Amino acid sequence: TGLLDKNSGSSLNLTKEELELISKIQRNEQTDDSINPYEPLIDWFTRHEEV
Amino acid sequence: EKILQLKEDIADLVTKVMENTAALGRLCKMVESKNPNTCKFSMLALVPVFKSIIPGYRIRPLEVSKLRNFEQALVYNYKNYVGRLQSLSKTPSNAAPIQVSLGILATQAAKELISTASHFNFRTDIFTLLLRRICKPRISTDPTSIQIIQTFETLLNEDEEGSISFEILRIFNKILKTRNFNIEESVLNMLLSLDVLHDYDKKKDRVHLSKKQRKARKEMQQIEEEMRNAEQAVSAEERERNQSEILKIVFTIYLNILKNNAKTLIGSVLEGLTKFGNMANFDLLGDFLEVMKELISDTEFDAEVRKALLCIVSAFSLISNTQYMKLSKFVDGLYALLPYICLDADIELSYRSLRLADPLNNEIIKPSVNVSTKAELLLKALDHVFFRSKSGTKERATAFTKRLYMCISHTPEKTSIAILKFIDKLMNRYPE
Amino acid sequence: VKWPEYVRVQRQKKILSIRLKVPPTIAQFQYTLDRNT
Amino acid sequence: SEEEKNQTKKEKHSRDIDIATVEAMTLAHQLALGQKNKHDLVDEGFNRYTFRDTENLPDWFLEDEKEHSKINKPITKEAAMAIKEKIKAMNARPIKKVAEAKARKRMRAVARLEK
RNA sequence: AUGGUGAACUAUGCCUGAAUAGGGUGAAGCCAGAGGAAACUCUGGUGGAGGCUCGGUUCUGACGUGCAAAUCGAUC
Repeated sequence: TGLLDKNSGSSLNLTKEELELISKIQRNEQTDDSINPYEPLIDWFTRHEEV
Repeated sequence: EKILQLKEDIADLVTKVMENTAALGRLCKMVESKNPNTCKFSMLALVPVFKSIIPGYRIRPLEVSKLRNFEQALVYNYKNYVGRLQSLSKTPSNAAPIQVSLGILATQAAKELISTASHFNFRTDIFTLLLRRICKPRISTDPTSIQIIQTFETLLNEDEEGSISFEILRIFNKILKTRNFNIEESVLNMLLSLDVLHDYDKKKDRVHLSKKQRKARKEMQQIEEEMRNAEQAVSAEERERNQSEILKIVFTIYLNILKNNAKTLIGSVLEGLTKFGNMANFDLLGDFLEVMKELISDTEFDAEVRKALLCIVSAFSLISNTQYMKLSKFVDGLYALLPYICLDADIELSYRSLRLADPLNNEIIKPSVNVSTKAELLLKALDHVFFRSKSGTKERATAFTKRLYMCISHTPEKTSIAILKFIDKLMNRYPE
Repeated sequence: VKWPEYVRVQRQKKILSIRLKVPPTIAQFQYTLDRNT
Repeated sequence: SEEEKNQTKKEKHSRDIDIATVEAMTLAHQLALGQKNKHDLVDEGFNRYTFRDTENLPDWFLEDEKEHSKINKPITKEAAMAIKEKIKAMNARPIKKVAEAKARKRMRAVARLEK
């Protein structure tokens, strides 16, 4: 990362997960997993007919 | 004598293809399994066939003359050809002598191919099939190894733009990263052979053409002029890209050996770091020298005598190689070592331990860090002090003499002759 | 073959109509009433 | 020989992983120095351009989307430094080209005494 | 400073034209003859070719106690 760490004089590196997260921002690729991009439209309002 | 009939059948097929697409496919149908004589007499016979019939333009990127069925014929059959060679030379030492002899002849066929082939995009398979053969901890039963090293050396000698060398050393890096650098020093000599990195520099007899044919000739000449200038610019950029990435590969190979510290490899490591030094980032010169100082200081906590002599000779050779543009711990490195050098019995040793071949042009190529025993390392360190890399120092002249005279008491005969010959040259230099 | 600009555009729009994932308030169309009805 | 094919799965991964742009470099700094954590970037990740299929689609469409799907995030000079330090290769500045650079500037210093 | 008008002032051109002469020596080649076992050389011719001819930066050098009272070696 080219910068120096505050804890120690050694070079501040990045974790595999963070590097994956940066790339997934730049190609947009769904950051928060465990979600469906394509949920069925749950008709929360048309379920009940109007009188 | 079924062999004779098979020899004449294959001979007829050779005379067919050389002078036709189904015949080559039939020749690949010959070598499948279970029949060793057909697996060896035809496989070495297809080599001159491919030597004559391979078009060097990178075939397979997907009218009357088809040139598509012929090229799908050559490529598809060449896949199963080299794939067969893969299954042949993968056989370990615990195998049938027939299968082992098939492996030796297969790598012989492959190394014959590489000198003419490696143009088109089925090269990496053959490169794996020869580098995996070279990169083995035990070589004393393969006669091909020396010759394959020679062919790779020639390959890295003719390669001007760096495409071949980069495609070799990527695969070579993979093998050296899986196996923890168990190499045979001759492979670092083929690393030395890289010429990518260094620079070291009528009117009467005319066939009559039509007006449309002459105008076509003018246009073709102008196209070829553009091809000359464009390929000059492309390869001038390609040389820069290949230098930039090969030097990354070459140096990391070197410094990881300098982690493992194999007793034999260091000589060839510093062969590379002094030849292919001075073409790095010029900020690394101070870093290389600080590494040499570190590798001196490691020996100062106590084989290692060889290593410290190497560090001194390498450093002075590095700065004496700086031809284009315009040293305390190294002279003091010698001034400290001279007791330890003379106190060892291993001053004279031919050094032909695990290295098989003496690489290329050893009469012209002067191995300026590991020339001979250790006697010529003392000679070339002192030569690289008082004749190269200034450091004049009349005080150090008197000090080095007075230590050499407390070294004559601990020397074999030839070494003491050479030392006194250098003292003759110190009487030439410093008359005190 | 070489087609016009607008022909290429409507053919590209046709294949784009198929190959994309579409929101369920659309494609609620094209699931339409059959021939007899 | 299994590791010979299994390590390459990481070697090709860490090419799609490594930073190339200033725009990715800033966000790597913003992580490294404690300004934004994982949780903050996962919020920022939901763009104008999220929830888009990419594998089924023809190339002549995606090559016009990907050119024009770049959100102009603010940069730093601190990031541009490191990304210039990352791209710089080995033969970029040898002894040869240093000596040649001085050979250029000497000719310029001569050309201004030619007048 | 803003807006205009012009430009061989100098480098590199490209297209299309014009001009690129003359006096002298005499290259390659060839012919005849003489030496040379042989190579080759010479004598006499011819032949008409020559950029043929005539109208100051640096070595981080060697000596910052000299090969030098006008320096060497070399680079471009």
